[PDB]
Amino acid sequence: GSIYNYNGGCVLGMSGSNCVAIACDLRLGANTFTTVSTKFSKIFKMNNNVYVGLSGLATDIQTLYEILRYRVNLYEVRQDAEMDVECFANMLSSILYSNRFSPYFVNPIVVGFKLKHYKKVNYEPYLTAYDLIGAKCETRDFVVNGVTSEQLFGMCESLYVKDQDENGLFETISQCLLSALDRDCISGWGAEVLVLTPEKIIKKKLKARMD
Amino acid sequence: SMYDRHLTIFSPDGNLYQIEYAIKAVKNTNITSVGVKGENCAVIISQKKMATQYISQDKLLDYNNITNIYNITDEIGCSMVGMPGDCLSMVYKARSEASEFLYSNGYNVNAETLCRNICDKIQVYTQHAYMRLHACSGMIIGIDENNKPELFKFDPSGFCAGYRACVIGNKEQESISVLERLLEKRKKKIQQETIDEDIRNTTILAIEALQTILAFDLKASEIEVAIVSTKNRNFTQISEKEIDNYLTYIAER
Amino acid sequence: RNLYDTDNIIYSPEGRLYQVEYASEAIKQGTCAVAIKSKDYVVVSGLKKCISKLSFPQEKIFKIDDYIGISMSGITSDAKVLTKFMQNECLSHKFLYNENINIESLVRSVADKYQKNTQKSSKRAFGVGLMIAAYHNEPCIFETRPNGSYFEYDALSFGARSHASKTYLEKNLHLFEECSLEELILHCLKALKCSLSSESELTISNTALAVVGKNHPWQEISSLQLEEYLSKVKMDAEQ
Amino acid sequence: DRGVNTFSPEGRLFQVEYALGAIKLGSTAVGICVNDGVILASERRISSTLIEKDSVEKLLSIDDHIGCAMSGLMADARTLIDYARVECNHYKFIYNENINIKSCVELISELALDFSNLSDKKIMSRPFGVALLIGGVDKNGPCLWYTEPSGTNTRFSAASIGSAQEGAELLLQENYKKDMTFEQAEILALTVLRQVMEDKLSTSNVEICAIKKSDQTFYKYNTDDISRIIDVLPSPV
Amino acid sequence: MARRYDSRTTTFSPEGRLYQVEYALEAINNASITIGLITKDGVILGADKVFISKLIDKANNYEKIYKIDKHIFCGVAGLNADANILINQSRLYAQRYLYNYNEVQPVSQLVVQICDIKQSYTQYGGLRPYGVSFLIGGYDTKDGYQLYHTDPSGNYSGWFATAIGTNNLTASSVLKQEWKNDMTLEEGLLLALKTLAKSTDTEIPKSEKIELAYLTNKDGEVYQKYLTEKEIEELIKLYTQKY
Amino acid sequence: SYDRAITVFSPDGHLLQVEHALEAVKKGGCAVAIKSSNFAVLAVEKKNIPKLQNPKTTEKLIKLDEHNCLAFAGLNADARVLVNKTRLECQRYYLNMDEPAPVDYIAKYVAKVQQKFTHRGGVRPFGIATLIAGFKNNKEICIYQTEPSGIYAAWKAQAIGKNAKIVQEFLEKNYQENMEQKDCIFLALKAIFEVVELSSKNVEVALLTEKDLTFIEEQEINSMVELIDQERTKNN
Amino acid sequence: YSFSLTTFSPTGKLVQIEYALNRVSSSSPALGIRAKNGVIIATEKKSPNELIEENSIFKIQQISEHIGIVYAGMPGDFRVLLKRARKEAIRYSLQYGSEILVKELVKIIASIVQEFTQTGGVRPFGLSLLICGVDVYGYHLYQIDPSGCYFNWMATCVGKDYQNNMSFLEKRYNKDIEIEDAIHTAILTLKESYEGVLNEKNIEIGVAYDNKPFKILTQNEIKDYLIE
Amino acid sequence: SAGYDLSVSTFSPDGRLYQVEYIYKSINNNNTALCLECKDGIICCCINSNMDKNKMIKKNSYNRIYHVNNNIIITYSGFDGDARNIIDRARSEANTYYYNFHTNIPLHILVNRISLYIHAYTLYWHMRPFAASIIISSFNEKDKGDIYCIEPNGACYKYSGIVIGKNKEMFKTEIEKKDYKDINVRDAIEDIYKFILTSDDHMNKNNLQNLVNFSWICKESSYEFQNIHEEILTPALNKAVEYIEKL
Amino acid sequence: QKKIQLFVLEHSHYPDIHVIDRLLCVILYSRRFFPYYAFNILAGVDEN
Repeated sequence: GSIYNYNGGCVLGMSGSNCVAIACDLRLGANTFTTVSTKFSKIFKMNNNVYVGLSGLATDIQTLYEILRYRVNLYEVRQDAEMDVECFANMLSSILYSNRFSPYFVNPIVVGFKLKHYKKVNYEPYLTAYDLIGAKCETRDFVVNGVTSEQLFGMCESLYVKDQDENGLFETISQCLLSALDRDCISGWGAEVLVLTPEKIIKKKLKARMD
Repeated sequence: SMYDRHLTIFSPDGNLYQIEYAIKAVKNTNITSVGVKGENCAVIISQKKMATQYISQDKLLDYNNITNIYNITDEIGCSMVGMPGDCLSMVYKARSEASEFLYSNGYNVNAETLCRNICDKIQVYTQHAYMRLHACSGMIIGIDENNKPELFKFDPSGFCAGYRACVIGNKEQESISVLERLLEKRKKKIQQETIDEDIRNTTILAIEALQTILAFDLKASEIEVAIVSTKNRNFTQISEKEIDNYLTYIAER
Repeated sequence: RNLYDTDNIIYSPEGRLYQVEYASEAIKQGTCAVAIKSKDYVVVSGLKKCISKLSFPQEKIFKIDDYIGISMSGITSDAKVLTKFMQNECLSHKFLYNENINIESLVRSVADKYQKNTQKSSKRAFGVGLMIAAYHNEPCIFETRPNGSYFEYDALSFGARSHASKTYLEKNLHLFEECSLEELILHCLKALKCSLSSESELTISNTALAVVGKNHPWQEISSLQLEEYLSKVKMDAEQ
Repeated sequence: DRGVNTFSPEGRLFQVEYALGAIKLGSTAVGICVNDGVILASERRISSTLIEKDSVEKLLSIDDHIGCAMSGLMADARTLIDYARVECNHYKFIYNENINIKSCVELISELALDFSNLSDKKIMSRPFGVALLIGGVDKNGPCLWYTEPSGTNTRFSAASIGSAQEGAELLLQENYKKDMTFEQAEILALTVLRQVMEDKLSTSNVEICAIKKSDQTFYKYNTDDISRIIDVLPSPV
Repeated sequence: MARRYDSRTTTFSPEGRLYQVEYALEAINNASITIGLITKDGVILGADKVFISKLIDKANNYEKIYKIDKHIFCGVAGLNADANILINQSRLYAQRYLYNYNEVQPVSQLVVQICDIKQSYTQYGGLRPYGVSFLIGGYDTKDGYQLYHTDPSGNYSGWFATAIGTNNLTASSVLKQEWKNDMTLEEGLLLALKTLAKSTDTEIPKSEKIELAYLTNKDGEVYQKYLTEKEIEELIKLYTQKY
Repeated sequence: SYDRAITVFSPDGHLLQVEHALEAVKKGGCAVAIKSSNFAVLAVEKKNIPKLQNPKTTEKLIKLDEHNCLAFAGLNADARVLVNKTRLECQRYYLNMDEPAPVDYIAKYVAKVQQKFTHRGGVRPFGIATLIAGFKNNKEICIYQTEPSGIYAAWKAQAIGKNAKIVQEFLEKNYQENMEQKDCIFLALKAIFEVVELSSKNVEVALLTEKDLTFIEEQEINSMVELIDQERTKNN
Repeated sequence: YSFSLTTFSPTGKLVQIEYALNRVSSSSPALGIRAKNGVIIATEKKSPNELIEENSIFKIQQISEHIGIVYAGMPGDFRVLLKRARKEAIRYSLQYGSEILVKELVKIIASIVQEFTQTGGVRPFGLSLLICGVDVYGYHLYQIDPSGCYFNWMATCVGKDYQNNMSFLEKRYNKDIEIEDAIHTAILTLKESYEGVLNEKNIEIGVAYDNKPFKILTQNEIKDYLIE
Repeated sequence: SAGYDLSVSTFSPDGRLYQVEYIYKSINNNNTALCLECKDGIICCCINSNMDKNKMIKKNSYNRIYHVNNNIIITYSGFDGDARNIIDRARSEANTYYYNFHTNIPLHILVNRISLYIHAYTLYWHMRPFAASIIISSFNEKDKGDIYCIEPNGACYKYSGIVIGKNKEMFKTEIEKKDYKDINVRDAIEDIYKFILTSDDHMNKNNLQNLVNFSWICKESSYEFQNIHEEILTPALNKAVEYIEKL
Repeated sequence: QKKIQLFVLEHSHYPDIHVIDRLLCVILYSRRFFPYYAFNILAGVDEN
């Protein structure tokens, strides 16, 4: 717990009607109370339909991201195809458990699209959350992780609305993240929100508190 | 190359001559074994004869110790023919494999799986140059979890198969014909048998098959008969008195 | 046979190991060493090899332990390896058990060291034969051969043109058991001389001589004592 | 055809015999041991005028009290000399005294026969094909030792190595005396080198080194000493 | 004595060469033709497909040109299995560099690593060499567009336009006579078709026997395109009009 | 693993593998290195297919560290592996001693590696001969030559590769101590073109000074080549 | 020590791989056909004698659900490679939660086969493999040669008289055939190759169609298909 | 033959191992070793006739009979080093069995393990097979006697009397003339001396006492390994010598 | 004692107290991280 408090940070993920959203706080901390950066993004793109939000110790976040990028790139170059979101989620679970007795201090979420072929292709929102040793929670509405987990859980339980367009989804996720961050000492200093749609990605920086 | 017949590498025709030479070495022992399968029993009959080799049969040799039949487990048995050292080595490998299977899986291996694992071990000998081939061909009998008799045969080339009746010996085509004739005769009879009658008939069939294949009268002391059945799943040898009774019955009928 | 002496793991159709036989052939090319024993003492004498006029004669007999010494015939590098092995074995036994090692067990371990090298194609037999003279409750002479065999002798001689020494020993064997130390030393020197060609002579420079006995730790005979003994040998040979 | 560990029907190792054939060539060196010290002299077969003389030295220092002359394959000789330097340094470290020349020679021989693999580790694959003349002063006084690829070590009062080994040996045998002084030893060494040299003996085609009993310190003669000895030399006869 | 069976692959010959490497080069030169060239718009890699049967799945099936990374791709001439091994290794190397440095590996560095593997095989051990030669094209911001040729010995060299495989002399002559320092992608593709036709000893190329790919750097991203049959046929129609 | 003795003694006392490595070196290209008061000049022969090969890629004249440079003749892949080993050893020496590795140390290391490869089982000799130019710990310029056998020697001017004997004879005839930079470059170019076709694109020249290794410009090489051509035409 | 037993010849060939191919071409025939909605693999499994048990011999095997394998060559090599393929499939499943892709499995097995043409002290595998499968990317039929090269086939035959069988198959194969047509064509090809008369006891068939699990046809189903 | 006999890991076109056949020749050319099961024990003898020309060997110092647990005789015919290696392995197996189970290893288990150990060296192309034939025997009151002979190819067979080495055919013929299951070891010593004198032409009445090793496990020795004392051997030697001199 | 006897056998002379001191120092520092629980006085007379 102290190791997570060292840096802080929080990630959130929500689903709408034919869209998903992944949000994060932009702070980098030190000694649990010193802010050294305000542009430390915690959302990483694996491919067009897969994003991972990593919160926790910053060094472990960077290490896990490098490992995941390595694995995804090798898989995709070998198969000549984009990696499936479920396959990436299972691979992340197995990688996290491979360090079971000396784990990475990272609490990740996976947000993306599952592609189903029939002619056209159906995009299904996909959300999973993890604990540091790869225990996986597959969800249809929202996933949270980080030191702000309780606040995010409360906000999402109270405010999440099913089957929202991209605009309503963005408003809901931004409000949840901002209200949850306003109650955390070691999280905040800016919020980054990505809204995924099958044809485009909207990246927004929120006017947030910086105290 | 100059060593396509010395090593287990392909010859220009695609052959591996060392495997054929190992099969010929097994064939040269002049030991014959016959395995037969019944409805609820399986029998293996062999010769209590010393495999032909550099040494000959001495007068002071203990002839009870001469045997080509072994217990792999309490319920699985085998008959091994070939170079005696290779046969002992194969028997020990099979025993260790069965014990490892039992410990790892919490239940006893069956004859099919044992034979397939043995052949998987043999394939490495066939594929690696630095090892010699084991000149050993084996029959394995047991009873599976569904209470059916299983009879499997493996050869030096790493080939295994299940048989209704098999024979290791010098001449195999005529032996196959003999076994086919005997099995057809058994199938011609249509009334169902008891377990004891099936056991007795399978044992008689094996003894008669060996007598026909060897073309000379067999003495009870020069042959060994082992059986497994649903009534007694333990792979057990039958006594010389019982063998002599069967031989007298075959002669008198 | 040219077809079976290439490698050391191949038997000839006669069941022979030609590589080991050649390792043994290396022994016959060395200088002559003779060891004899009385009821109390082992005397080991040997001919030191002098390469040329300006060269010092080479060592022939070495000390393994307080009451153990050896002579060698064959490849000096092999002899050195075996000598180091034996010295370390004796010292380690003294360290572990605070007592002298059993000479039979030491010789058995050396023979096992010989044998282990004749079973792999990546190795070769030692081209050296060893003569081990020791006192462990009694005098003992052992001979270890390249093929892994060791024998115990009452008198032994190997090296080049050592059959003359063997003839002398076979003639005088019955005398050695009850001989005194001086008589035994004289007999050993006489056998060495028998091996020696007439043109060559036994001098203090080309002769090595050592004694090990009941209360006589392995010791090389001094130059003065050796000169006295050689003078006695020549004197009594004159008669 | 054969492995490196093959015995010939005469009881010899083919690779050792071939290395013995190898050691026969190279620049000629002589070594003389007298009561007052040991002197090693060598000819320098300077390849051309563009070679830096200092970069080629047939006389090396194994220790502060041990000098060596090499013949055969120069790369193998340098490898052997480096091994000997390392081992003499380690001996000095663990015993706080100067190693004996005999012990140094024994270590060199042990390395030389390393390819046999008689004890199980081994790194060398073949003999060295190098002949050495190792001289020095220990507690027993000056000594001069000869090592050959076969692993056999001999001790000489006077010795030679190189291409003119036989002629140098004959001259040394017929001109060496036990009770010579150091000046006579130097004169004899340079006389033998002059006799067996192809070129005219000078202060640039010969290198000399000495370990004297008094100082027990390896000393490389320079042009001054070499020239003074050359002047002292009697006219060739 | 197992040494009687050893063929001593990693051993010099009296003339100071390696017979195994020479034989691997003979196999490569017997292999089918693979050409490559550099335009101002990208690197073009073409290959001739060796006919096996018309029952081969010809859709989405490139067997002589492979992608090593988003900015590196290669053409193969030699043994396909050896090539597959080396290609998997090169992909691992590029991903390892990205893992270590957070940047994409330069093409020269990747070539050096794979060639080092080949050289190690020719020098150490007692295994045979790799019977494959590579035309590795790529782009990076240090050296721009690059094209390298690697052989079994581990030797490699940079080129502006080259050909490997069977009848590479004719392709090299065509490229020498026609290639220009500044060419557009379409011009380079037409030249690639011309040299492929010349090497194959034909006038009208058949799209069923041609593999074409190009790696370009546009709008800040490196993009690789492996032309399909229809696109190659459009190119062949253009080439027919031109000549 | 594989530990067969690839390099063994021949009946006459030779190492045939080492002789074959020398033959590969002789089949390699030509390189010359001349030493001056406080700088060195290294020229090397280029072999490029015009208009299709990239001249810059192939590099026979390389830099090991901030003060040592190398030229080689023989097998390019062996040269590359050896040079990478040598660069690693340069940095290892710097890490272990807090000082740059001097030229004599680097040459000794290269020679030791080549000897090791002639004397280890399961490997074959490097088919490479090298010229290493650098500075000693007393800031003194030095040139070393190393051969496949592992024997090294310091030189004032040396040529390796194909027809090395002719170039060495020319150097012995035309070498002077303490030349200026332009005269030394002219001597190197004349020596290399004693056996290489006279053309500015057939050669690559570098000048090593304490500051750095600077490659001579193509226009200067063209002017020197034209001067050499004028002299040859005048003589014949 | 370990040294390569497969080495380049002066003409640049690997005669050991050529001889393994000779063994495969002398072995019994197998074929595979990719239909419009499935893929079948058939093989000619003859009984050398009346005492052997046909059910004990397994030529068409199931690597995993939706992936089957048949071989032409040496049964011991086939069993080793089949165990390795099953282990690789479950490794992929343990890693990625889903079933292995046919292309990925083929590449892995091909690399394993390649290793035995280059490593020391071993001979190359003496069989050709036909791997049929279904995944999200469609229906796949791959061949793996003893060299370790793999080929993507619409329809193929390996083993004896594979050239004549291939010509016969190509003369009557089109990409739009159904599973029933593909099975009929497979049986026709096997019957044409076989000298004598075919029956359900001589042939074995495996099917993977319509995203259904891989199935090995029983004697009764093969007899039904052979009625015609 | 024809290049097929240069390695132990290659069969000839007729399925034979010529290296093992050559090892058999080597063993047959070596010294004689016999074991005989009697009514009250087993008696083992070794005739070292090859050393009749070594007149300086210490008397009776060369022995080819050893024991494993003090109740198992083990002798050999072949190379001394190889036999010593195999005997060391047998002792190692006995020690491991006692460590594991706190009882002495059964004779048939030990014989099987030694057979496997010997057979393992006939499988690879870089090891030299053992050139030795081993005799392992024991005796107790309940089970009487058990004798096994292990050949260099790893084949172990059970006997009531066995002879290996030189002259083994003549020795077997002489042994088979009588049933020793109803004779005592003390009476069998005289018969064995007679057999040696008649069979081995290199053995005379003078060198019998220094070229013959005699051990036994019998009721007299408490069913534990014991070398036969000269006080018991000399009268039998004299009786055999005088009888053969009579005829 | 074992080291000194081995030294005598190898280098053919008895070490003096200074050589023995250095030898003991090496022996003692070899176990530097699990030292011998022993305080020792080495007494002797040297060549002078």
